[PDB]
This record gives sequence, structure tokens and C-alpha cells, in this order.
Amino acid sequence: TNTKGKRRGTRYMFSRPFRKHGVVPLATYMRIYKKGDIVDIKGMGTVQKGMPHKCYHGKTGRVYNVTQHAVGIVVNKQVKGKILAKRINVRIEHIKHSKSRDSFLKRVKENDQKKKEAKEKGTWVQLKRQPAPPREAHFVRTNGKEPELLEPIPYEFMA
Amino acid sequence: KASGTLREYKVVGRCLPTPKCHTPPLYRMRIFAPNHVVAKSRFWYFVSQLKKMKKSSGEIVYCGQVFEKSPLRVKNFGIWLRYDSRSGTHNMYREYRDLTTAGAVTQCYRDMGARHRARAHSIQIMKVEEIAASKCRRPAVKQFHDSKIKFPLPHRVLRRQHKPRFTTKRPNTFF
Amino acid sequence: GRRPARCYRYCKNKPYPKSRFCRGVPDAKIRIFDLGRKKAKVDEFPLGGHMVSDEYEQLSSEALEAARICANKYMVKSCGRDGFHMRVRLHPFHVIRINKMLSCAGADRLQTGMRGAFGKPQGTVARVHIGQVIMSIRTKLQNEEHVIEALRRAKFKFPGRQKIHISKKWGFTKFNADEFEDMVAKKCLIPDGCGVKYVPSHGPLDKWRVLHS
Amino acid sequence: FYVPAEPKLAFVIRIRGINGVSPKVRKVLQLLRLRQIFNGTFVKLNKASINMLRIVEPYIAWGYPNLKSVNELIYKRGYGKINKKRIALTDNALIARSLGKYGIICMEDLIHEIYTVGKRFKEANNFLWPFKLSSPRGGMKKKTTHFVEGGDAGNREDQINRLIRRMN
RNA sequence: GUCUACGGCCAUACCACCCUGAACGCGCCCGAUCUCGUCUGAUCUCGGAAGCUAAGCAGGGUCGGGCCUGGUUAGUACUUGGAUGGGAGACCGCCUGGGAAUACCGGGUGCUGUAGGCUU
RNA sequence: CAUAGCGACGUCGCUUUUUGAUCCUUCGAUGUCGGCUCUUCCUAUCAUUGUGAAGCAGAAUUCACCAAGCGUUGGAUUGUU
RNA sequence: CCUCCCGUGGAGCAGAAGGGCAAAAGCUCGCUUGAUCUUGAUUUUCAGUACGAAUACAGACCGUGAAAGCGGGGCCUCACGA
RNA sequence: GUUUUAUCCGGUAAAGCGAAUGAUUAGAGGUCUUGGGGCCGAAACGAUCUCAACCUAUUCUCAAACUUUAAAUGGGUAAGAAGCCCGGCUCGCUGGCGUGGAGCCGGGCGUGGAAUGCGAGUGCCUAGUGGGCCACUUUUGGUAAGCAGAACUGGCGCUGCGGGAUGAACCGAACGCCGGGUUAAGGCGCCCGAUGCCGACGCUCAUCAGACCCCAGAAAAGGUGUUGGUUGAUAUAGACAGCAGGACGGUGGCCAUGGAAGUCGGAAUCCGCUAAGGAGUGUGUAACAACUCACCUGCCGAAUCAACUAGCCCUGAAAAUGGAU
Ligand SMILES: [Mg+2]
Ligand SMILES: [Mg+2]
Ligand SMILES: [Mg+2]
Ligand SMILES: [Mg+2]
Ligand SMILES: [Mg+2]
Ligand SMILES: [Mg+2]
Ligand SMILES: [Mg+2]
Ligand SMILES: [Mg+2]
Ligand SMILES: [Mg+2]
Ligand SMILES: [Mg+2]
Ligand SMILES: [Mg+2]
Ligand SMILES: [Mg+2]
Ligand SMILES: [Mg+2]
Ligand SMILES: [Mg+2]
Ligand SMILES: [Mg+2]
Ligand SMILES: [Mg+2]
Ligand SMILES: [Mg+2]
Ligand SMILES: [Mg+2]
Ligand SMILES: [Mg+2]
Ligand SMILES: [Mg+2]
Ligand SMILES: [Mg+2]
Ligand SMILES: [Mg+2]
Ligand SMILES: [Mg+2]
Ligand SMILES: [Mg+2]
Ligand SMILES: [Mg+2]
Ligand SMILES: [Mg+2]
Repeated sequence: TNTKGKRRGTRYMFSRPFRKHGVVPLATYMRIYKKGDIVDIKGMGTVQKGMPHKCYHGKTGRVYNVTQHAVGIVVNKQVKGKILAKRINVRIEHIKHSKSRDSFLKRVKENDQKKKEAKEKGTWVQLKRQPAPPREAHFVRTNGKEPELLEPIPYEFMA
Repeated sequence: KASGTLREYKVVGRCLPTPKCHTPPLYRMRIFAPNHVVAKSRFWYFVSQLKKMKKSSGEIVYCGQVFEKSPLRVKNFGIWLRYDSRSGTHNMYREYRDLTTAGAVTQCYRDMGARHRARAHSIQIMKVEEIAASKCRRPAVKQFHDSKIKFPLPHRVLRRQHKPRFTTKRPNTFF
Repeated sequence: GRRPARCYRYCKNKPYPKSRFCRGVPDAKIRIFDLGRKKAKVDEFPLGGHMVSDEYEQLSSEALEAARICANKYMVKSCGRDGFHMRVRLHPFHVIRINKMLSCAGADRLQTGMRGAFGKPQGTVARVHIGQVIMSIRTKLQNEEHVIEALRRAKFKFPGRQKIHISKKWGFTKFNADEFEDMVAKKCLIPDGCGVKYVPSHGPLDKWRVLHS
Repeated sequence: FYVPAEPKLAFVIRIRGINGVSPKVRKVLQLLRLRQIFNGTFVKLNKASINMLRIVEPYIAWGYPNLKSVNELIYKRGYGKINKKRIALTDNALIARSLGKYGIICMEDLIHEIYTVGKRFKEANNFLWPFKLSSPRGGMKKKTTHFVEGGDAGNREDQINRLIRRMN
């Protein structure tokens, strides 16, 4: 009995944040999107043209085509029991660069730097980041102070 | 929390050192638990109730059993506790006689279960204290403060009712 | 023609306020929420006693009206008509609905059974939580037993379990009674009518020097 | 106060059966190689493994094995996964042929690598077939509740060794 | 130490009132032949340089409002998973992890990019 | 004179002798109203036995308790219940 | 009717509601016909079929503006047919 | 069908309304007006008194179709050899630029760049099904339903076995034919395997006791039944309980009147005597009167009283064949 409208259920999704209405800041238009880079589809409602569908709000994809005002994004969509890589045309107002890719390329560059430097100076170094290891043994000093004795408080009705 | 014969554990914990306080304060509690694992769990429960600590953001630096320093001496234990009934929370003060502190706390748990149907997870023991005989308030305890205490064992019920199961003589209850 | 209150006791539905979608709501039974000497100053009535629910449930407007009337009558009998101030702390904002059926010997007569079952507004009830205050009475400190008895008599007009509580606050305010006198003394509180105005130590100095003058 | 190093080796025993299991718990139990009740597996402890153990907490009983528990487990129920088969560790050549490239060539090397979690703990642990232990002699307390509330599930710190003694 | 032109983030920048402003500058200011618009050279456009920092503007101030950021509220409300837990129920407690928001009390009040000036 | 006898505003229940709500059983069929006849069962007791209370002086009446042993009828009208 | 001041939009944008918008998307003027001619791709419903609606392009011919640009109907979500 | 480390997405739970949009309680302070008006203001309400409206600062209570703030759970992406870094070539695209972008061609880099687990990829043909139902949790309508409709996971259907006496779905556990050992859930008077332990501590007597998830029967409200607990009060300057006295004068206090004299009703709580006494807690007298109480005193010589609270038990507790832990 639900309608099939393109913007059904997007009352808060496409609405602007509190006290963030008005002119779209221009640095969003000044971003450079190459083919193959990773973008996050958000979809502000100020610009009604080139809007993504509500099923792509919050999804992340890879740019494959660049036009004057929009980009082509390959984004995975799950439909029933299959995931298919949809291709969507979204104006640049509704996307932004994904920081996870930036962090990963920074890590790759730093790892290559470490490899080159370590090969120059011979000493092996660890690159594969490890999960949080168990805490090692250590001494906890008292500094001549008795640890405070804690007792549960008696019950009383407050309000 | 189930039960058994409880033991007293001195559990000491603290927050993890963070670059806001490099030496967080150490805190100490007396936990009466069947074993040290339950003692650690109850310590975290209580210090989460009191301070803003969690098992994840803190550590336990000591968890050792507190041996009774006079298990050969009879003494009076006063216990302050709170528990949740079926329709509210109540603070109670109860008195018991035992050689050991943890024995008196176990007595308290059994007695709360017997009289108030209070399961052990509802009961919060907030102070256990040895009290002098002149500071006792419960008549059930004060009647044992007699240097010339004297009573018989009036009606001794046979307990060996199955050895023998059949016999000619009817048992005697006066001894 | 009202249904027994057991049929609308529990908070089973979402809140259903009288709004632009819910029209045709009959007016609530309770219209007056403050009785006694409402014009009494703050220092006149230091003692304040609440009656607190212990169950998450719905209290009907008629039940609030009946309890308010009973407490008013007992307070007038005991402390006099001007020795107290009562405040009903619940407002019937939730509308209950009735799917009315024909109470005759026939189902063929367009009864339709459960078809189109969404009802019409029966009345209004008040949703009360565990620990929420239902009624509050403030009076002289020497009428504590009379307040307790008046609130005890009002409990019999309500479905669930309620508790009587003598608050630590001064009157109907939110400040503790022990701190109230020495807060008024150093002008952190300014009385006005039945309440007090907390005066924080920030703002223009002109509003500070109109005080201490 | 001396706070000891946090344990880095855990023995995880699945205590509940395979009926009516939620998909996430089922997937994590498959990732722990615990596909049968009373199956045991050594788990190297870190944040990821601890969170995985948190996911399947009602279905497992785990703790910190001591040296004796590791010795008894490897010597009595130690089976190797050689050519995708379950082979009893009756000879040192069986260990040497499958793990000699990691320096593990005998029962003692395997036990040392498992106990002190070494560089090649993953290979030595995956080489071991998950331990198919018996029912706990003397019974359990309550498999449906946590250890700290009178039951058997969850993390009993070092009382897993008592369960191991009664288990194999 | 600042200003102008163009900006980025878009209140830590806004709002009300008060004080000060050296040199450039920005302005107010003078005028309507031309360009161009008017009911009106008020706005717009154009041509200027007598006067003034009164205003805009800049900086500072207010037990200032707002905003931003902390603490408290509070391991509270809420919540993942668990039990042959309690209770007639409504609901509640515990185990396992996560964890807020007012009121209330502190601190702060634009940062900066390019180009070009002034400041002994 | 609140409570001998009643009980507004509220509020908590019980029953399945009303009518509904639902559609689980029955559509290769469970004969569908009332009356007659006949037996047994329930008590939320009309009378009768033993009682307590009253605004029980007697008489009559009302409320309540133990209590279903026993009884609860003849007719006009109506297919009637 | 005229004038000044305050005025974050509390008005208006054809309509139901929601979103959006201030030297705007609203009001008033000036010029116009991009509501035109075409091929594909894509989104929405979806079986990833169709219709409908829509987004981003590309090729013509134009409109407007000093220009950057904007426009192939209506600020967006409906207004339709093998 | 997993976690971890990064990185985005959201508007539910909560919370808020001295923040917007709606709903809403009460006082307080101000001073304009077609507010009523207000007693002596007409005369310039000479005056200033009340209530309105309004404003300001507060205050009670709310929202599925409200919201500043805002979780838990959750959704997407990334965690390398298809990568990184060097040189060069092509373009009719772009263009101040040897510019940007894309493609292409050589070359060098392996610590294989989180944990855990698992062998994967791909094609053809294809039956049956397309009435479902149930349980935890969330949730809509309904008084409710073994009612109707959704979300999530599991189950029954398709499934036997141990337990719940009995039972499609509950709890344990899923199944080839067997022997030994051990358990789960559940149990161990007898039926009926196992407590024929010299089990531990208490609670409870019911002339309808109670007795184990689902589940197969109960509520509000009471109890001087008993057991704990909380708070408060009295007491050798003698409590408590019993038994015995005084319980006054003005004043048969005022306004009520037909008597109301303390007690059919309205207001206030005087004084002195002291051992105390209310110009009254009740009975009542047509009315007096006579009583009793709260208050003190005498005897009596050690502890006592009150209000709550919650455990078991009792009342509340009534249906039809004779009957069901
Ligand atoms: Mg009825
Ligand atoms: Mg509903
Ligand atoms: Mg199961
Ligand atoms: Mg045995
Ligand atoms: Mg279960
Ligand atoms: Mg300020
Ligand atoms: Mg929690
Ligand atoms: Mg059906
Ligand atoms: Mg037949
Ligand atoms: Mg027949
Ligand atoms: Mg009877
Ligand atoms: Mg074109
Ligand atoms: Mg358009
Ligand atoms: Mg809410
Ligand atoms: Mg509001
Ligand atoms: Mg169907
Ligand atoms: Mg259903
Ligand atoms: Mg079938
Ligand atoms: Mg199956
Ligand atoms: Mg089965
Ligand atoms: Mg069976
Ligand atoms: Mg049964
Ligand atoms: Mg066997
Ligand atoms: Mg049996
Ligand atoms: Mg036997
Ligand atoms: Mg009963």
C-alpha cells in the first residue's frame, strides 16, 4: 500500500542540517574528481537536479565518468539476494571524497617509505598493523597512599 | 549471582592511564563471592555504579582472598544491606553470630532468601562490621550474651531412619 | 455509557494527542488543576508532599477528577479552605478510541464486525510512568499527617499502586528545603507568587545592583 | 601492585548444540572451528578474537589454559590436519613433514608454539584438528547461563582447566 | 600592528549599546556637461576632491543575549545478546557489552589563502 | 447518624444463563424453534431447618451466615422463549 | 494611500503534504519560444521487462545576458496508456 | 550471514518545550487600550481601586503524522602486485603554458602490507512450490481473542529422540546398526531409573494449604496469624496496661435561638488555679443534667508504644456428570 514515489520517506534525509540552509558553499564545486577515485553519495536537497535516489544516500562508490556538472559512479546495490553494481549520474553537490581511501593511500606511501629506508639501513621493521595486543605486565605504585574503600550507597527515593 | 560458601575478596582496581590523568586513583572494595571470577565481575558492577568506570576502560590490579583474622573467636556481625523486593527497594540492618565474616555474609544471604524471598542478585551488601555484644540490637542474637548459657536438647529426632529401615524397638527421643 | 477502566489501563498504543488529525475529541473530565490557596507565597507553605505512581499505565481524566475532588474535600475539612495548595501533576493528553458495536440482537444489521475497525474518540487519559508524580500538596509543616491522609484517600480512586512521598524540596519549588532559607538570604532566590526565581551570578551588573538595594 | 600480562592464549569449548542458532553466532562458531558440541580450540587473544568470543558468548565456555592443560590436550586428543585428513599424532614425522618449514618438528615444538603464542601460532593451531572432547564428567552447572551467575557459559578466567580435566 | 581587492571555512565571525582610531586605504562628501536611469542625480550611472571620521569600517569593552567548547546531569535514561530470573499482570532486577540529552556551573568571542599599500 | 439498610464520583473483579467479536472443528449433512415427557447437576437461597444483625416492642419486613435435604403449582391470551 | 524603523523568512512559489529557496526558486519589468530537431547511456517500479517520470551526456538549430553561463518545460516528489 | 582498524550514512529509543511548530496549568511584575468599570471619580476616571486584553521573567504537563541535541543495534566503502614509483609516446578532447586529462609503451620495486576460517570460478537443463502456521523481541487495529496484519531470527510444516504426566511449535538435542563410559534439559517418597545424604539455614497450618518456563486459573482491598525490616516516640524526674480520683471559675464564652449551656451550625484558642483540664474527642438529656474522652494525679515497679513496609498464611474467592500439584 506504500507509494512508489522517488522521494518518499526523505523528509529528514534530504533536509538541510539545522542552521545550515542557504547558499551552497563553493568549495564543494571546486573539488576535483578523477576516474577511479572513491566518493560518498549524500544528496543534499538544496540542489534538486542530479539528485541520487534514496537507496544510494550514504553508499560509497567509484567514479568512472566525469562530465561538466556530475560524475558517473559505480555503486553496489543489494536487491533480494544479489548485489549488482549500479551506475548512477549524480551532480557533484551530492558527493564528497571518501576519507578511507585517502588514509589508505597515505598508509601505502608511508609503508613504501619505510621499506626503502629499512632496506637502506638494513634493520627489518613491521608493516602489517596488528590488532590491539593484550596488555603487558606492569607495576602500579601506591606512592604511600591507601586505595579508597568504596561501599554501595543506601537507597532513598529522590524524585 | 549464585552461592555456596562465600569468601571475602579484597579487589583493587583503577582506570586505565590516559593522557588526561597518568596516575588514576586506586579503589578498593570487599566483595563476598563464591570465587574470584565472580568477585571481579561484582567489583566492576559496583565501581560502575559508583564511579564512571568500565571493565573495558579499567583494570584490576589485585584480587586476593581476605582470610579471617580470628576464626577461633565467636563475634557479632552487623550487616547493612539494600535489596529490591517485589515492589521496591529497602535498606536493612541484620545481625548474625559466626566465627568468620564470610560465613556471616553467607548466613545473611540464606536468611534473606528464607524470609524475604530475596535472590542473591537483588541483594547489595554495603557494610559488614564486627560489633560488640552491647551494641547488638536483635533479640535473637542478644539472648546468647550469657556467660552461664545453659539449655538442653529437648526432642532429638532420629535421623538414622533407614539404618535399620525395619526394627522391633521404637526410637527414644529423650537423652 | 463509559467502559470499565480496565479496558484502557495499559499504555498499549502510541501517544494519540488531540491534534489536527484527531478531531471530535470530547472535553476532558478534569478542567481545574490547582486548588486551595494558589495565591499563597513560597514561604507560607514549606512542606510539600507528592503522590507517586509505581506502575507504567494510563490514568483516566475522570479518575484524576475524582481523586482531586476527594483530596480537596479532605484538605478543606482538616486544614481549612486556605491552609493548603494542591496541584494535579498529570494532564489527559492521550485520546482513547472506541469501535462501537450495535448492542442489539442482530449482526446482519450492518455490523461489519472487525471491518473498518479504527474507532472514534472515547475520551482522554493521562500516561503516567514509574516514579512520576500524580498529585502534589503544599501546606504548613504541621499538617504533614493531614496531607498524608488526603493523598492516601485519593489513592483509592486510581487503578494501580501508588506511593505517598514527602519531598525534600521547599513547597512546589525544585530547591532543597535545607538550602532554601540561606539561598533566599543571599539573594540567589527571589520569591514571586507560588514560585521562586533563581538568580544566577551572571548577566548585566545592572540586574545585580537593582538587587542589594 | 604487579598486574600480570594479560593472557594471550584461550581454550574455547562449545557447550551448546547446533539447533536454533542465530546466523551470526553460527558464522562465528564456524570461524572458530567449533561445529560440534564439546569441541575445543585454542584461540590467540587480541581485540578481534575477544570481540568474536563476545559474539558467541552464550554458546561457549572459555578461559586461560595452563601448561598442563595444553600438554594433556595435545598428547591425548591431538590430531593433525594432514592432507585434509584427521591423522592421530602418533609420530613426530607427521608434525615434521607438515610444519618443519616453521621449525616445528616434534610434539614439544608444537606444545611450545601453542603455549607461548609464537610467530607461527596460526599455522600450528590450524594444523591441529579441533579437539573432540567428551562430556564433562560430573556434569555441568548450567549450560544456559553465564559462569559468573552460576552457569557454564562465558569466560571463566583460569577455571577452564578444571573443566579440561573433567572434559578429556 | 593593521588596511584594501578577491576569497575559503561560514556566528569563536551574529545582535544591542558604549569607547577609541596615527598613516595609507575604504568611505561619508561636492556636482549632473557627457554615459546612463529615475515621481525624485535619494538609489543607479558619470564627472570630481572643499570638508569630515559624525556614520559605515576596524579594534576594544559589557558579572550582556546568542554561538562554540568543556564539566555536571550520569555510567543516569536508553540499548545488543542471555537465563526453566522475579511478578497474576503492568513491569522490574541481574549477567554480557555499548551509552546519551536538558536545567545548572566554567572557558572562549574568528581563523586564514593570493595580490597590493601604510606603519622610523 | 458515612457504613441498620443504601452508595455518587471513581476503581478492582467474577460468570458464560444475554448479545456481540472471531471463523479453529463440521458442507461425500452432527436433523434447525417452542411445547410435552423424564432424569440428574449448580447455587449467585424464593420457601423450609439452625443461626447472626436492624431505624428487630409484638406482628410483619429487611440484610447476612451454614446450607441445594425437600419443594417451587392450577389456568386466560400468544407458535412462542 | 504616503513615509520611517524592526523584521531568518514567521510570506510567496497553481494545487495535497513534505523537502528546498532571500541582492533566491519569491515580486516587477525587458527580450524571447530549450514546451524545438536527433542517437544512444542511466535512475526510479523492476523480473533489473514495458509504460510513465527523471538524471547526466553528445550532435544541430536557437533564446537570453556585457559575460561567465543558463535553457531542451513548470524548484523536487504525482498529474497517465500496449 | 565474522570481528578489528580507518571512514562515511541515519533521526529510532531517549531527551526538550525558562529552543522553533502545535497542545497546555498556575500564580508574579508592568503599563497602553472601544476590557469590563469604579465605591466620593461626570468637573483635566479632580482621583486611583478591581478585573480584562497585552507584554516580560518564571511555572505544571505533552506529540506516530513536532524538534535544538542524540544513542545501542544497524547500512556502505577501504585494508595493495589490477599496487606504488620512475622515464617516454599518442590525442581530432582541453588549453596562456613544455597546461590538464585519458590511453599506450618500457623499467624498478615481494616485509604478498589486519584477525580468523574456508578450495574456488563458471555454464546448461530443471522438478516441486507460489493456502502456511508458531515462539522470544519490536509493532498496527481491536475491550479482547487459541483475533486480524507487519519486522527479525529460529522452529513446526519436512523431525524422530530425552524432559514438560498428557501436547505439531516449549527446554535439551537433531537420527546409519550396536557395546562401554559421560552428560544436557529435567529429576531422585512410591508409581518410576536415581538422595535408604544421620544434607545446611530459615518461613509456613490453610474447616477451598502449597507444590516448577510455555501452562492451563485470579485482582483491588483488608488481618491484633506469624516472621523480618524502616522511622519516630515514652520511660526509675518512673513509662505502657490495668484499678481510683479531679477533668474547673469567669463562661449556661460571642453570632447563631425556639433549648441548644463544650458537643444541630460560623469564627477565633483567653487568662488564672495549679495536678491538669479542650471556653471541648464522643454518648446523650426537649433542655438541664448525668456520662466519657485529652490532661494530670494515686497504687502498681521494667521496659514500652505508634505509623509504615514485605515474606509465607487467611479473607476477598460463586456453576452446573464425579475428579484431579
Ligand atoms: Mg460489565
Ligand atoms: Mg495498538
Ligand atoms: Mg533449543
Ligand atoms: Mg558417575
Ligand atoms: Mg533458550
Ligand atoms: Mg554571554
Ligand atoms: Mg545494560
Ligand atoms: Mg485466519
Ligand atoms: Mg446422520
Ligand atoms: Mg445424531
Ligand atoms: Mg452459598
Ligand atoms: Mg545541446
Ligand atoms: Mg527542472
Ligand atoms: Mg519519545
Ligand atoms: Mg514547544
Ligand atoms: Mg498467499
Ligand atoms: Mg497472526
Ligand atoms: Mg503441506
Ligand atoms: Mg529443514
Ligand atoms: Mg525436532
Ligand atoms: Mg517426550
Ligand atoms: Mg503439565
Ligand atoms: Mg549408550
Ligand atoms: Mg518423575
Ligand atoms: Mg527407585
Ligand atoms: Mg488463596
